[PDB]
Amino acid sequence: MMYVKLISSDGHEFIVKREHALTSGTIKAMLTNEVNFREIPSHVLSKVCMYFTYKVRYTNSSTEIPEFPIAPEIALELLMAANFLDC
Amino acid sequence: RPVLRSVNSREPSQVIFCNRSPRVVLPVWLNFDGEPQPYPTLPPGTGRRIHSYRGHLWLFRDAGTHDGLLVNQTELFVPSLNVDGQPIFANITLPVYTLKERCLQVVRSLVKPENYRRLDIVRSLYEDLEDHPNVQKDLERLTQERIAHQR
Amino acid sequence: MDVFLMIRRHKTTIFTDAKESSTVFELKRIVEGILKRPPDEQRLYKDDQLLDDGKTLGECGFTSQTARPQAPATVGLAFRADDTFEALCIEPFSSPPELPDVMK
Amino acid sequence: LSPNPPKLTKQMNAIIDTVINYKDSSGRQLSEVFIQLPSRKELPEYYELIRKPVDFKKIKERIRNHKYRSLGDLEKDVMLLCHNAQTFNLEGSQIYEDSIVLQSVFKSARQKIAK
Ligand SMILES: Cc1ncsc1-c1ccc([C@H](CCCN2CCC(c3ccc4c(c3)n(C3CCCC3)c3nc(=O)c5c(Br)cccc5n43)CC2)NC(=O)[C@@H]2C[C@@H](O)CN2C(=O)[C@@H](NC(=O)C2(F)CC2)C(C)(C)C)cc1
Repeated sequence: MMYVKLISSDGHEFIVKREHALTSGTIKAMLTNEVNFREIPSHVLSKVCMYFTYKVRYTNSSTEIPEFPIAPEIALELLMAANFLDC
Repeated sequence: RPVLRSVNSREPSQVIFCNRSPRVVLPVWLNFDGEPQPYPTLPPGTGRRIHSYRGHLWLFRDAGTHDGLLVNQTELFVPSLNVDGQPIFANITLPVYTLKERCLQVVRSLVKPENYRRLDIVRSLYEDLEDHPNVQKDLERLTQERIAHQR
Repeated sequence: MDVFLMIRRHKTTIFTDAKESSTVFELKRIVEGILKRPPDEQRLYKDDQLLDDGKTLGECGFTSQTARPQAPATVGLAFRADDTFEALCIEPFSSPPELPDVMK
Repeated sequence: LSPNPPKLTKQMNAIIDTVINYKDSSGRQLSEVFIQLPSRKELPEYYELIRKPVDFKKIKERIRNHKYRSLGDLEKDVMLLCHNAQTFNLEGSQIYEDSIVLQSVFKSARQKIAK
């Protein structure tokens, strides 16, 4: 029931469970319950938050694992974000 | 001589290779010298009864990209004894990849390897894209993990 | 089974999950624990259709096939200013750049 | 190389065709595993224990190229194939029991040709 707030470069606020946000080693290091991302835009940060949910829901579970989808137009910025966030 | 190899047994083993992943699966048998031998592929969401032997070693990959897949929640599969007309199940599934590895997969599928250097990304990510999923490098790591585990 | 959602109002997005059998009011109680506004001061929308407190998330059209962890379904949220309800406003996210030549 | 009389080749192919096509009561073709030997690259221990390896593909190849000069020479190689099957594999294994039946099928098929 503990939540954290992740802010995108354009000012979007993403409220996610603290457990889910700890998926990122960088966020885990920075944590406090708020982190601002000066170089991650909302369209990438929302996708990163979808990954945190996906990882936590399916890590060590037998309820068939689906593919994590990535549209071609977001792939490059999402790769840059994944590398910076360490997840 | 290589630790990861099939046992030269003669007791047959009927196994069901069940592909519960969205990928086209390449089954890979490690021969008696631990060399990986590719076998016929498995379409997504299908099961096939195959003839193998006790102590034989298998791993499973994406037939197109060689991305590593899981079998019974792990990396290697070994058929056991058929307990009174009962085929063994090798449950092939999609791992939960890291967001970084999943992104590298998607960028590799979209860009030719000769063009990786033309992408506007940091220097270290070019090396990451070029470090393609490889069965031999994964066998080198699994051999090192076994050497550590038993110490 | 579980439904995975994005509760959206202005530039705020809450990632939460709930049971398909749970109600619209139980979801307003989750919003109360985070945004500190009681359920009576909230209106919830699937696209632009207002949702009833006693209706389940399943009955609203949020199911495990349409509300997945990797692709959550959006729930619009509007609050009550004084005694009148504000018009539903969800600010969009940014747009990705144009696809590079080598990716096309 | 010297060509065999057509009647002897006709007999040799009829005997081996009976052996190769033979099916059990469950419809299973018993010669299947015996058609091709596994390569020495994939199973070298077979070639270490079996001094003179032979499979049915080689026997058909020996009839066609007139290597066997009599029905006794064909029988010698079929009995060698079955003897090798019984040497490499253990008693009770399906392959060991399949080789004995094919051996008996060869002998009845040959006795049919003898009238
Ligand atoms: C469809 C699909 N979709 C996704 S994956 C897939 C799929 C497709 C095809 C298959 C085939 C399926 C065919 C299996 N079959 C291969 C040939 C083998 C063979 C063939 C001829 C033999 C013989 C054994 N043996 C014996 C029986 C056991 C020991 C050797 C024997 N003894 C004789 O004496 C003999 C003679 Br007189 C004449 C001619 C042949 C003879 N043969 C029997 C099993 N299966 C295999 O290839 C399996 C898998 C892996 O475990 C290795 N493997 C083997 O069979 C190995 N064999 C052995 O280790 C041993 F034989 C005990 C020593 C090798 C060395 C041949 C590679 C499976 C999955």
